[PDB]
Amino acid sequence: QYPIINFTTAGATVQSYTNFIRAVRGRLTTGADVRHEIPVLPNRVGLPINQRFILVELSNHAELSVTLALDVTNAYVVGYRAGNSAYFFHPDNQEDAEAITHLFTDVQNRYTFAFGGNYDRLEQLAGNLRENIELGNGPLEEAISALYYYSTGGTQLPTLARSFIICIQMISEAARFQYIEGEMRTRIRYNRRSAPDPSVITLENSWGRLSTAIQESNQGAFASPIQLQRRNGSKFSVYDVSILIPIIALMVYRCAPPPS
Amino acid sequence: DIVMTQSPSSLSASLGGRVTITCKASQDIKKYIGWYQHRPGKGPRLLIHYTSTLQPGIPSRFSGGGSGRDYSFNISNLEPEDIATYYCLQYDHLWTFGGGTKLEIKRADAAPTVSIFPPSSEQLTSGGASVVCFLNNFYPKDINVKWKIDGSERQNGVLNSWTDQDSKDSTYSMSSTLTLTKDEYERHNSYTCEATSPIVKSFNR
Amino acid sequence: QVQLQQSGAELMKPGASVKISCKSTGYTFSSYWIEWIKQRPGHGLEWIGEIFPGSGSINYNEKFKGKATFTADTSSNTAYMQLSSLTFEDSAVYYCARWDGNDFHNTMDYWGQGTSVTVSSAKTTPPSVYPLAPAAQTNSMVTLGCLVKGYFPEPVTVTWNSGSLSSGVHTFPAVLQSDLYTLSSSVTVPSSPRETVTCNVAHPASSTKVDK
Amino acid sequence: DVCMDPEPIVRIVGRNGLCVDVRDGRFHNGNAIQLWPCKSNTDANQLWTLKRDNTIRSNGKCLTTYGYSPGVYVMIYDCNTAATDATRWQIWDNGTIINPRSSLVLAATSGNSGTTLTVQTNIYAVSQGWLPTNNTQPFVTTIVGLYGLCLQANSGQVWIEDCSSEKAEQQWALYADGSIRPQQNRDNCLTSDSNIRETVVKILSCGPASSGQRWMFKNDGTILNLYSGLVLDVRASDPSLKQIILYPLHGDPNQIWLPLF
Repeated sequence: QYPIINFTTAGATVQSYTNFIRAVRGRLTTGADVRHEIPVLPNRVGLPINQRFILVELSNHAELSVTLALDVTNAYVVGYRAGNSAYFFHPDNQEDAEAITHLFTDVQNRYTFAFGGNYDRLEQLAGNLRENIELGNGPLEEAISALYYYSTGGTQLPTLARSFIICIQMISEAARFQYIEGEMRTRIRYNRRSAPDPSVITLENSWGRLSTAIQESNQGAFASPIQLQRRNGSKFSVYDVSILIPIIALMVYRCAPPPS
Repeated sequence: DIVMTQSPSSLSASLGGRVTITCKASQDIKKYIGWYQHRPGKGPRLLIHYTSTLQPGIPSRFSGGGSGRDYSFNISNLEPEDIATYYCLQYDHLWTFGGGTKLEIKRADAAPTVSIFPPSSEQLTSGGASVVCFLNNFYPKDINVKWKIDGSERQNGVLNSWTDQDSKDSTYSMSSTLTLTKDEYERHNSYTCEATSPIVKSFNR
Repeated sequence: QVQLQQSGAELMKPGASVKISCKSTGYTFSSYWIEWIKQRPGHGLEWIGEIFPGSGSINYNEKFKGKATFTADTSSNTAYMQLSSLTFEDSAVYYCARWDGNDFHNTMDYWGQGTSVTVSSAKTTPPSVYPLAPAAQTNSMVTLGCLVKGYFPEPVTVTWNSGSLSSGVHTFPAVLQSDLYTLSSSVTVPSSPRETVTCNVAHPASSTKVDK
Repeated sequence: DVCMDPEPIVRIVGRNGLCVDVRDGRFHNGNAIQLWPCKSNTDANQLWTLKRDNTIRSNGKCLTTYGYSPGVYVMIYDCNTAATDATRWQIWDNGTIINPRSSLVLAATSGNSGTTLTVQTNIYAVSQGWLPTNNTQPFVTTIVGLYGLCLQANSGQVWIEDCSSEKAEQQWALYADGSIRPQQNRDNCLTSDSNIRETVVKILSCGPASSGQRWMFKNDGTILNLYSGLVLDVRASDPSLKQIILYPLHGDPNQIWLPLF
């Protein structure tokens, strides 16, 4: 029923991952809502549920397959399926709990965690911050095992939470920021696995504050600056969208354009 | 009583070339002729004495020659600093200066950079009003300046002043001033000076 | 190191007499001749005469035998030429030149800066100095100007910021309106200043230095 | 909902990293606007309020073009005294500030400090690029392109080499005028020529500040020369050629870049 984008970690090259993220974006937004040359995801208000979600299928080496569910409005993972079991994060409202009811109708059992999908809860469960959790082809291939084997009670919860941290950053956050897509692309080439730098972490914390500053901008100028970080984490202030255009690929809908 | 006929009266050559100045005497001065270089503002500068003996400190590109009543004076490998007025001076009997020869360096043609200035309010208090127009760093010297008030040409009350040729970039300069009374000044609006497509720089008030 | 400093520009009414000095500051004054050369704006160079200090020797042109008189002051190394009963045709620039007459192959050597002698019945009037304020001027650098109008006699020295910077400065020859002089001067400075620029006009004949 | 745009008090940086500045801090009708080094304090001659009526105001007065022809100068002026569309300005996403009536662009036709601003025909030159920010300094990054290797230049030629963060020959200062200048000598610019396909991009001085030295980082990952319409291209996807050419857009990996801050 829902659209599905497939990806494998087995022969994962630079081109195979680039085509994957570019295919995730093409199914996330129509591209008609473009503000300052940065596409915008559809608005949450008037979305039929037949266009509310997309499915991401992760299948690593050793036959293991898992299927994530992503919300079109914010490109975030809302849950996953493994064979006959389905798991979802605790929704932050009653309306979105109804949209979850329409995901994974084939499963035998529906499980809803007591924790949400935000990082502050996931990092506490995993016992590590994002700065101490490595990413790349390696960690993703291991995360697929932790999600799949969790149904049989074979993976620890900290391992599962960290695995959620891996999949969200390499799939969701890479579709939002082509800068993060390039970071993972740098890790797949040279086959290195690295934890994210302060540059990636601060961008993940700012996706909400960046989309508001860009959509609510006077011809691209910000009302109030946004503080970022570099590799060193020495921080710099952004006052205009011009430098963020090669950085942000998707934006959450905050408003409609004015008639102009 | 000896007469020195220096010819020509003026010259015009380019950098690197050589010029020749002829001095014709009324009688045999027996090679006792000198050659001087006079830049405006400076005092004349001795170049050669006794026909060909060059002055200590002068480049070798200057040279003289002649005997009896006919003498010549060369300047090879011309430079921009050679702009002056050259004279011959006999000293066989008393003294006699030549007519002179004003030298011009020929460079590439250049258009003037025009600038115009409204009359100062301090001048308006004195009852007068003079609008100034500059034409700086052009070539050749021949330029027509045309004043315009409300579009109509004005030819009376104009004073022109040409500078000597610059000894470095071989350019000239000009300042034309239009002198009008203050009441006649404020009876009209726009002011314009055109340089002869002409070059135009104007102010409005 | 051979300098002949001549006296400054002299203004004198028609019929009066003027004395032009010429100091030597580089050699033994009594051993060399002092020549006197007249230059009109359209007459080239005329020889007036020569005076030999240490002796009393004088040679006249015969053209100036009733006009010019040369004296000498070996106690001060200054030579003098006195032009008497000045006509309007005496208005010229006069030079003193050194002649080493030790052997007849030498000609006139070092010349002075010249002394401008103006013979007119006009009265000395100071110049009304005006600033030429220009903001709608590019060429990577701005050009200012100063106007020196209605003065007599010549000359007026125009400098900017008391001697700096003449990259730069274009001072134009004065024009005579019979008998009032006017001249203009402009300066080109980079676009960043204006940090302050004013011109200095100096009319020594009227003793007026206008800082505007 | 509906987006309400604000009126942020923001400086305007441009050619050679110089701020849009009211000359000598005088605010009478007619005084021109000049290039000037960016101050660190609160002098209103460099702080501009980006108003909602498409007017750029400092201390109350408005940024106003003297006319609608190239190249008359741009001056400070009263908003209610000047023509209501001689004070109108649009700020484009590619650093272009254009007057809608004249269709002319705010330009700095000279790189020296104190250069009077004018309006010129839009050629997307470095002299015509601007950026509303309070950032006095440009953004210093390495540029990573094909095969994860870094853009690098040694005095003359630019190419791509192994991304060793140590070199500082791979450090680039992204100036507010759209120019890409190496961190070593910030007087040199990433310069293109003739707007012809397969032209080797070189490293020349930012003296002319022409169209060809101005670049824009795009969303698809390309570095576009706005005037020519072509993008930076690693010739034949062969880094061993030491040639970065200017080629039309296709989106292949040789045209994809990323500024790793």
